[PDB]
Amino acid sequence: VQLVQSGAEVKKPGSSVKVSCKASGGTFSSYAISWVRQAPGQGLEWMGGIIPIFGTANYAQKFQGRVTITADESTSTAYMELSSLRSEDTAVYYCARYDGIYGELDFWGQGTLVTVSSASTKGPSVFPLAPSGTAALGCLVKDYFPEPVTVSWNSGALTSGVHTFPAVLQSSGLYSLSSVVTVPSSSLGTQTYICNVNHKPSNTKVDKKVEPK
Amino acid sequence: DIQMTQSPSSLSASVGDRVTITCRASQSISSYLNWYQQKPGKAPKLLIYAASSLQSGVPSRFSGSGSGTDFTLTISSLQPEDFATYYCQQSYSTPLTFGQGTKVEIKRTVAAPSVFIFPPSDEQLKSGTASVVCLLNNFYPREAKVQWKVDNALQSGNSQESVTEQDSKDSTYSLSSTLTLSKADYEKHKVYACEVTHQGLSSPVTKSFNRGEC
Repeated sequence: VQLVQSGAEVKKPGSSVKVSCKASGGTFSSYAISWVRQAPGQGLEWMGGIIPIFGTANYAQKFQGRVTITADESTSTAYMELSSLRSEDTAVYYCARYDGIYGELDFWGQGTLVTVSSASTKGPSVFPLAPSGTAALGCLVKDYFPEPVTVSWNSGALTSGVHTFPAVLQSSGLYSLSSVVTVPSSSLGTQTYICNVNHKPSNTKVDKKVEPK
Repeated sequence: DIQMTQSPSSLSASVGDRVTITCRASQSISSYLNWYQQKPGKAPKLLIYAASSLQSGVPSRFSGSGSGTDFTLTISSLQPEDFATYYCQQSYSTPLTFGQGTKVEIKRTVAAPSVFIFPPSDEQLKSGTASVVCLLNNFYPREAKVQWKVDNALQSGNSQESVTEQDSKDSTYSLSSTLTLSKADYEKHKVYACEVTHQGLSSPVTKSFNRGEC
Protein backbone atom coordinates (compact mmCIF):
# COMPACT_ATOMS: atom_id res chain seq x y z
CA VAL A 1 0.00 0.00 0.00
CA GLN A 2 2.61 2.53 -1.21
CA LEU A 3 2.96 5.55 -3.47
CA VAL A 4 6.34 6.61 -4.80
CA GLN A 5 6.96 10.01 -6.36
CA SER A 6 9.61 11.37 -8.74
CA GLY A 7 12.69 13.17 -7.44
CA ALA A 8 12.87 16.86 -6.57
CA GLU A 9 14.13 19.27 -9.22
CA VAL A 10 14.73 22.91 -10.16
CA LYS A 11 12.84 24.50 -13.11
CA LYS A 12 13.39 27.86 -14.87
CA PRO A 13 10.40 30.25 -14.69
CA GLY A 14 7.93 29.93 -17.59
CA SER A 15 8.73 26.22 -18.01
CA SER A 16 6.82 22.99 -17.17
CA VAL A 17 7.12 20.23 -14.62
CA LYS A 18 5.69 16.73 -14.80
CA VAL A 19 5.62 14.89 -11.48
CA SER A 20 4.92 11.16 -11.33
CA CYS A 21 3.21 9.01 -8.72
CA LYS A 22 3.91 5.22 -8.89
CA ALA A 23 1.05 3.26 -7.34
CA SER A 24 2.92 0.24 -5.96
CA GLY A 25 1.97 -3.24 -7.21
CA GLY A 26 -0.69 -1.97 -9.66
CA THR A 27 -3.07 -0.64 -6.97
CA PHE A 28 -4.92 1.66 -9.36
CA SER A 29 -7.65 -0.94 -8.79
CA SER A 30 -10.48 0.94 -7.02
CA TYR A 31 -8.52 4.11 -6.11
CA ALA A 32 -8.76 7.68 -7.33
CA ILE A 33 -5.62 9.83 -7.23
CA SER A 34 -5.51 13.39 -5.88
CA TRP A 35 -2.79 16.01 -6.06
CA VAL A 36 -2.14 18.32 -3.14
CA ARG A 37 0.54 20.99 -2.79
CA GLN A 38 2.10 22.65 0.21
CA ALA A 39 4.03 25.88 -0.44
CA PRO A 40 6.86 26.11 2.11
CA GLY A 41 5.53 27.11 5.54
CA GLN A 42 1.96 27.08 4.15
CA GLY A 43 -1.03 24.76 4.42
CA LEU A 44 -2.37 22.08 2.11
CA GLU A 45 -4.00 23.01 -1.19
CA TRP A 46 -5.89 20.52 -3.39
CA MET A 47 -4.94 20.83 -7.03
CA GLY A 48 -7.15 18.17 -8.55
CA GLY A 49 -7.85 14.49 -9.00
CA ILE A 50 -8.28 11.72 -11.55
CA ILE A 51 -10.31 8.51 -11.81
CA PRO A 52 -7.47 6.51 -13.41
CA ILE A 53 -9.37 3.89 -15.45
CA PHE A 54 -11.94 6.33 -16.92
CA GLY A 55 -9.14 8.92 -17.17
CA THR A 56 -11.62 11.66 -16.17
CA ALA A 57 -9.87 14.50 -14.37
CA ASN A 58 -11.19 17.10 -11.95
CA TYR A 59 -9.29 20.36 -11.34
CA ALA A 60 -9.57 23.22 -8.85
CA GLN A 61 -10.58 26.39 -10.72
CA LYS A 62 -7.54 28.08 -9.15
CA PHE A 63 -5.35 25.81 -11.33
CA GLN A 64 -7.58 25.16 -14.38
CA GLY A 65 -5.63 25.77 -17.59
CA ARG A 66 -2.21 25.40 -15.98
CA VAL A 67 -2.38 21.86 -14.62
CA THR A 68 -3.01 18.53 -16.34
CA ILE A 69 -3.51 15.28 -14.42
CA THR A 70 -3.18 11.93 -16.21
CA ALA A 71 -2.94 8.22 -15.40
CA ASP A 72 -1.29 5.29 -17.19
CA GLU A 73 -2.71 1.85 -16.28
CA SER A 74 0.06 -0.28 -17.85
CA THR A 75 2.63 1.54 -15.67
CA SER A 76 0.39 2.20 -12.62
CA THR A 77 1.49 5.84 -12.59
CA ALA A 78 -0.34 9.12 -12.05
CA TYR A 79 1.03 12.34 -13.50
CA MET A 80 0.73 15.99 -12.64
CA GLU A 81 1.93 18.61 -15.08
CA LEU A 82 2.16 22.25 -14.12
CA SER A 83 3.08 24.73 -16.86
CA SER A 84 4.06 28.44 -16.87
CA LEU A 85 6.00 27.97 -13.65
CA ARG A 86 6.19 31.06 -11.45
CA SER A 87 8.09 31.49 -8.15
CA GLU A 88 4.80 31.03 -6.24
CA ASP A 89 4.85 27.44 -7.55
CA THR A 90 7.83 26.48 -5.41
CA ALA A 91 6.17 23.84 -3.24
CA VAL A 92 6.19 20.23 -2.16
CA TYR A 93 3.74 18.34 -4.40
CA TYR A 94 1.94 15.32 -2.95
CA CYS A 95 -0.12 12.57 -4.52
CA ALA A 96 -2.56 10.72 -2.29
CA ARG A 97 -5.07 7.98 -2.90
CA TYR A 98 -8.73 8.94 -2.72
CA ASP A 99 -11.23 6.29 -1.61
CA GLY A 100 -14.76 6.80 -2.91
CA ILE A 101 -17.05 5.95 0.00
CA TYR A 102 -15.87 8.42 2.65
CA GLY A 103 -13.64 10.68 0.53
CA GLU A 104 -10.53 10.11 2.58
CA LEU A 105 -6.93 10.36 1.42
CA ASP A 106 -5.60 7.35 3.31
CA PHE A 107 -2.11 7.18 1.85
CA TRP A 108 0.23 9.87 0.61
CA GLY A 109 3.43 9.82 -1.40
CA GLN A 110 6.62 11.18 0.18
CA GLY A 111 6.26 14.46 -1.78
CA THR A 112 8.25 16.06 -4.59
CA LEU A 113 9.82 19.47 -3.97
CA VAL A 114 9.77 21.64 -7.06
CA THR A 115 11.82 24.82 -6.88
CA VAL A 116 11.28 27.52 -9.50
CA SER A 117 14.58 29.34 -10.13
CA SER A 118 16.76 30.92 -12.81
CA ALA A 119 19.76 29.34 -11.08
CA SER A 120 21.03 25.94 -12.12
CA THR A 121 21.63 23.03 -9.75
CA LYS A 122 24.75 22.72 -7.62
CA GLY A 123 25.63 19.59 -5.68
CA PRO A 124 26.92 19.71 -2.09
CA SER A 125 30.38 19.17 -0.68
CA VAL A 126 30.42 16.79 2.28
CA PHE A 127 32.83 17.48 5.12
CA PRO A 128 33.33 15.37 8.25
CA LEU A 129 32.64 16.71 11.74
CA ALA A 130 35.32 14.88 13.69
CA PRO A 131 34.72 13.68 17.28
CA SER A 132 36.89 14.73 20.26
CA GLY A 133 30.98 9.52 28.48
CA THR A 134 29.29 10.07 25.09
CA ALA A 135 30.85 11.65 21.98
CA ALA A 136 29.40 13.47 18.97
CA LEU A 137 30.38 13.32 15.31
CA GLY A 138 28.74 14.36 12.05
CA CYS A 139 28.69 15.59 8.48
CA LEU A 140 28.62 19.10 7.05
CA VAL A 141 26.66 19.20 3.80
CA LYS A 142 27.68 22.51 2.31
CA ASP A 143 26.92 24.72 -0.70
CA TYR A 144 24.05 23.07 -2.54
CA PHE A 145 20.96 24.25 -4.46
CA PRO A 146 18.07 23.70 -4.45
CA GLU A 147 16.56 21.70 -1.62
CA PRO A 148 16.49 18.97 -0.44
CA VAL A 149 19.29 16.69 0.67
CA THR A 150 18.74 13.44 2.52
CA VAL A 151 21.18 12.13 5.10
CA SER A 152 21.25 8.66 6.62
CA TRP A 153 23.88 6.95 8.74
CA ASN A 154 25.41 3.64 7.69
CA SER A 155 22.90 2.95 4.88
CA GLY A 156 19.98 3.16 7.36
CA ALA A 157 21.55 1.19 10.23
CA LEU A 158 22.16 4.07 12.65
CA THR A 159 19.09 6.18 13.52
CA SER A 160 19.19 6.53 17.30
CA GLY A 161 20.72 9.84 18.46
CA VAL A 162 20.76 11.18 14.90
CA HIS A 163 19.91 14.84 14.37
CA THR A 164 19.67 16.24 10.87
CA PHE A 165 19.27 20.02 10.93
CA PRO A 166 17.05 22.15 8.71
CA ALA A 167 18.99 23.76 5.88
CA VAL A 168 20.16 27.32 6.40
CA LEU A 169 20.49 29.75 3.54
CA GLN A 170 23.88 31.41 3.36
CA SER A 171 24.66 34.88 2.02
CA SER A 172 26.16 33.14 -1.01
CA GLY A 173 22.61 32.05 -1.95
CA LEU A 174 23.33 28.39 -1.33
CA TYR A 175 22.01 26.03 1.33
CA SER A 176 24.08 24.33 4.00
CA LEU A 177 23.13 21.71 6.56
CA SER A 178 24.75 19.48 9.14
CA SER A 179 23.81 16.04 10.36
CA VAL A 180 25.09 14.84 13.71
CA VAL A 181 24.89 11.81 15.96
CA THR A 182 25.84 10.98 19.54
CA VAL A 183 27.51 7.63 20.25
CA PRO A 184 29.44 6.21 23.23
CA SER A 185 33.21 6.96 23.31
CA SER A 186 34.06 3.23 23.52
CA SER A 187 32.50 2.47 20.12
CA LEU A 188 34.78 5.05 18.43
CA GLY A 189 38.01 3.14 17.68
CA THR A 190 35.98 0.03 16.83
CA GLN A 191 32.77 1.04 14.96
CA THR A 192 32.66 2.67 11.51
CA TYR A 193 30.65 5.80 10.74
CA ILE A 194 29.62 6.73 7.19
CA CYS A 195 27.06 9.44 6.44
CA ASN A 196 25.05 9.01 3.25
CA VAL A 197 24.09 12.15 1.41
CA ASN A 198 21.76 12.27 -1.60
CA HIS A 199 21.04 15.43 -3.57
CA LYS A 200 18.44 14.32 -6.09
CA PRO A 201 18.24 17.56 -8.15
CA SER A 202 21.96 17.36 -9.06
CA ASN A 203 22.06 13.53 -8.99
CA THR A 204 24.86 13.73 -6.44
CA LYS A 205 25.47 10.95 -3.95
CA VAL A 206 28.32 10.97 -1.42
CA ASP A 207 29.34 8.63 1.39
CA LYS A 208 31.96 10.35 3.54
CA LYS A 209 33.59 8.47 6.43
CA VAL A 210 34.02 10.14 9.82
CA GLU A 211 37.23 9.42 11.76
CA PRO A 212 38.74 10.87 15.01
CA LYS A 213 40.95 14.01 14.75
CA ASP B 1 -16.00 26.35 -2.43
CA ILE B 2 -16.57 25.31 1.17
CA GLN B 3 -14.25 27.20 3.56
CA MET B 4 -12.66 25.29 6.42
CA THR B 5 -11.61 27.16 9.57
CA GLN B 6 -9.60 25.56 12.36
CA SER B 7 -9.18 26.94 15.86
CA PRO B 8 -6.73 27.36 17.28
CA SER B 9 -3.98 27.78 14.70
CA SER B 10 -1.32 27.05 17.34
CA LEU B 11 -1.31 25.40 20.76
CA SER B 12 1.00 24.29 23.59
CA ALA B 13 0.33 21.67 26.22
CA SER B 14 2.03 19.30 28.64
CA VAL B 15 2.33 15.57 28.23
CA GLY B 16 -0.96 14.01 29.37
CA ASP B 17 -3.13 17.09 28.80
CA ARG B 18 -6.46 16.97 26.96
CA VAL B 19 -6.03 18.79 23.65
CA THR B 20 -9.01 19.92 21.55
CA ILE B 21 -8.89 21.29 17.98
CA THR B 22 -11.95 22.73 16.21
CA CYS B 23 -12.95 22.67 12.56
CA ARG B 24 -15.82 24.70 11.11
CA ALA B 25 -17.21 24.46 7.57
CA SER B 26 -18.76 27.38 5.65
CA GLN B 27 -21.75 25.08 4.91
CA SER B 28 -23.04 21.60 5.76
CA ILE B 29 -20.65 18.80 4.79
CA SER B 30 -22.62 16.10 6.58
CA SER B 31 -19.90 13.81 8.03
CA TYR B 32 -17.37 13.92 5.19
CA LEU B 33 -14.66 15.32 7.41
CA ASN B 34 -11.20 13.86 7.71
CA TRP B 35 -8.26 14.72 9.96
CA TYR B 36 -4.64 14.49 8.93
CA GLN B 37 -1.44 14.64 10.99
CA GLN B 38 1.77 15.97 9.52
CA LYS B 39 5.04 15.69 11.40
CA PRO B 40 7.77 17.99 10.02
CA GLY B 41 9.42 17.15 6.68
CA LYS B 42 7.05 14.18 6.40
CA ALA B 43 3.84 13.57 4.46
CA PRO B 44 0.36 13.99 5.97
CA LYS B 45 -1.09 10.85 7.54
CA LEU B 46 -4.80 10.08 7.91
CA LEU B 47 -6.00 9.91 11.53
CA ILE B 48 -9.76 10.21 11.33
CA TYR B 49 -12.27 9.84 8.52
CA ALA B 50 -16.03 10.16 8.36
CA ALA B 51 -15.75 12.69 11.22
CA SER B 52 -15.28 10.04 13.87
CA SER B 53 -13.61 6.83 12.63
CA LEU B 54 -10.04 6.01 13.55
CA GLN B 55 -7.69 4.87 10.82
CA SER B 56 -6.29 1.51 11.94
CA GLY B 57 -2.90 2.03 13.54
CA VAL B 58 -3.85 5.30 15.25
CA PRO B 59 -3.84 5.14 19.10
CA SER B 60 -7.22 5.40 20.87
CA ARG B 61 -6.35 8.71 22.59
CA PHE B 62 -7.21 10.34 19.26
CA SER B 63 -10.92 10.79 18.62
CA GLY B 64 -13.19 12.91 16.43
CA SER B 65 -16.77 14.10 16.56
CA GLY B 66 -19.41 16.32 14.99
CA SER B 67 -21.62 16.65 11.93
CA GLY B 68 -22.82 19.42 9.63
CA THR B 69 -20.57 22.42 10.20
CA ASP B 70 -18.97 21.85 13.63
CA PHE B 71 -16.25 19.27 14.18
CA THR B 72 -13.69 18.55 16.92
CA LEU B 73 -10.45 16.59 17.08
CA THR B 74 -9.50 15.43 20.59
CA ILE B 75 -6.27 14.02 21.95
CA SER B 76 -7.25 12.73 25.40
CA SER B 77 -3.74 12.64 26.84
CA LEU B 78 -1.12 14.36 24.66
CA GLN B 79 2.10 12.44 24.00
CA PRO B 80 5.55 13.61 22.80
CA GLU B 81 5.08 11.92 19.41
CA ASP B 82 1.81 13.87 18.91
CA PHE B 83 3.95 16.87 17.98
CA ALA B 84 2.69 17.92 14.54
CA THR B 85 0.50 20.19 12.49
CA TYR B 86 -3.10 18.93 12.21
CA TYR B 87 -5.41 19.55 9.26
CA CYS B 88 -9.10 19.05 8.69
CA GLN B 89 -10.49 18.43 5.20
CA GLN B 90 -13.97 18.20 3.69
CA SER B 91 -14.73 15.71 0.94
CA TYR B 92 -18.48 16.34 0.75
CA SER B 93 -18.06 18.29 -2.48
CA THR B 94 -15.31 19.35 -4.87
CA PRO B 95 -12.99 21.16 -4.77
CA LEU B 96 -11.57 19.35 -1.73
CA THR B 97 -10.64 21.94 0.90
CA PHE B 98 -8.43 21.94 4.02
CA GLY B 99 -8.32 23.94 7.24
CA GLN B 100 -5.30 26.20 7.73
CA GLY B 101 -3.64 23.70 10.08
CA THR B 102 -3.04 23.69 13.83
CA LYS B 103 0.52 23.34 15.12
CA VAL B 104 0.61 21.32 18.36
CA GLU B 105 3.78 21.73 20.46
CA ILE B 106 4.75 20.05 23.72
CA LYS B 107 5.50 21.86 26.97
CA ARG B 108 8.18 20.11 29.05
CA THR B 109 10.62 20.83 31.92
CA VAL B 110 13.93 22.65 31.45
CA ALA B 111 16.70 20.44 30.17
CA ALA B 112 20.32 21.46 29.82
CA PRO B 113 22.29 21.24 26.58
CA SER B 114 25.29 19.04 25.97
CA VAL B 115 27.77 21.29 24.16
CA PHE B 116 30.31 20.17 21.55
CA ILE B 117 32.70 22.07 19.28
CA PHE B 118 34.08 20.89 15.92
CA PRO B 119 37.08 22.44 14.20
CA PRO B 120 36.90 22.57 10.39
CA SER B 121 37.96 19.51 8.38
CA ASP B 122 41.28 19.26 6.54
CA GLU B 123 39.49 18.65 3.25
CA GLN B 124 37.50 21.91 3.67
CA LEU B 125 40.56 24.05 4.45
CA LYS B 126 42.08 22.86 1.17
CA SER B 127 39.15 24.55 -0.59
CA GLY B 128 40.10 27.76 1.26
CA THR B 129 37.21 28.08 3.74
CA ALA B 130 36.77 27.28 7.43
CA SER B 131 33.45 26.26 8.99
CA VAL B 132 33.55 26.01 12.77
CA VAL B 133 30.57 24.18 14.30
CA CYS B 134 29.10 24.34 17.80
CA LEU B 135 26.41 21.86 18.82
CA LEU B 136 23.89 22.19 21.65
CA ASN B 137 22.31 18.79 22.07
CA ASN B 138 18.96 17.87 23.68
CA PHE B 139 17.76 20.93 25.56
CA TYR B 140 14.61 22.83 26.50
CA PRO B 141 13.48 25.54 26.04
CA ARG B 142 14.54 26.70 22.58
CA GLU B 143 15.85 30.08 23.83
CA ALA B 144 19.65 30.02 24.05
CA LYS B 145 22.56 32.40 23.58
CA VAL B 146 25.55 31.09 21.64
CA GLN B 147 28.50 33.44 21.69
CA TRP B 148 31.52 32.89 19.49
CA LYS B 149 34.78 34.15 20.91
CA VAL B 150 37.83 34.18 18.67
CA ASP B 151 41.01 34.90 20.69
CA ASN B 152 38.66 36.36 23.37
CA ALA B 153 36.95 38.77 20.91
CA LEU B 154 33.16 38.47 20.57
CA GLN B 155 31.92 37.75 17.03
CA SER B 156 29.18 39.50 15.09
CA GLY B 157 27.28 38.47 11.93
CA ASN B 158 29.62 35.71 10.75
CA SER B 159 27.68 32.75 12.19
CA GLN B 160 24.27 31.14 11.58
CA GLU B 161 22.15 28.82 13.70
CA SER B 162 19.77 26.02 12.90
CA VAL B 163 17.35 24.33 15.30
CA THR B 164 15.71 20.93 14.97
CA GLU B 165 12.01 20.50 15.59
CA GLN B 166 10.85 19.19 18.97
CA ASP B 167 12.00 15.57 19.38
CA SER B 168 9.29 12.90 19.13
CA LYS B 169 10.54 10.95 22.15
CA ASP B 170 11.66 13.57 24.72
CA SER B 171 10.37 16.90 23.27
CA THR B 172 13.80 18.58 23.38
CA TYR B 173 15.55 20.69 20.78
CA SER B 174 19.00 20.65 19.29
CA LEU B 175 20.87 23.61 17.82
CA SER B 176 23.88 24.08 15.58
CA SER B 177 25.87 27.29 15.35
CA THR B 178 28.23 27.59 12.44
CA LEU B 179 30.94 30.23 12.21
CA THR B 180 32.27 30.63 8.70
CA LEU B 181 35.36 32.51 7.57
CA SER B 182 37.98 32.24 4.82
CA LYS B 183 41.06 30.07 5.50
CA ALA B 184 43.01 33.37 5.68
CA ASP B 185 40.76 34.93 8.37
CA TYR B 186 40.83 31.57 10.19
CA GLU B 187 44.63 31.19 10.21
CA LYS B 188 45.04 34.63 11.87
CA HIS B 189 43.58 33.49 15.21
CA LYS B 190 44.32 30.76 17.76
CA VAL B 191 41.56 30.37 20.41
CA TYR B 192 38.20 29.30 18.93
CA ALA B 193 35.51 29.30 21.60
CA CYS B 194 31.75 28.75 21.93
CA GLU B 195 30.09 30.25 25.02
CA VAL B 196 26.60 28.93 25.78
CA THR B 197 24.00 30.59 28.00
CA HIS B 198 20.80 28.65 28.77
CA GLN B 199 18.65 28.53 31.87
CA GLY B 200 19.21 24.78 32.26
CA LEU B 201 22.80 25.69 33.18
CA SER B 202 24.04 27.03 36.54
CA SER B 203 26.39 29.32 34.57
CA PRO B 204 27.70 29.67 30.96
CA VAL B 205 29.43 26.65 29.38
CA THR B 206 32.42 27.30 27.09
CA LYS B 207 33.87 24.78 24.64
CA SER B 208 37.01 25.71 22.73
CA PHE B 209 39.90 24.47 20.62
CA ASN B 210 43.28 25.94 19.63
CA ARG B 211 43.94 25.96 15.89
CA GLY B 212 46.77 23.47 15.26
CA GLU B 213 46.78 21.53 18.56
CA CYS B 214 46.67 17.71 18.12
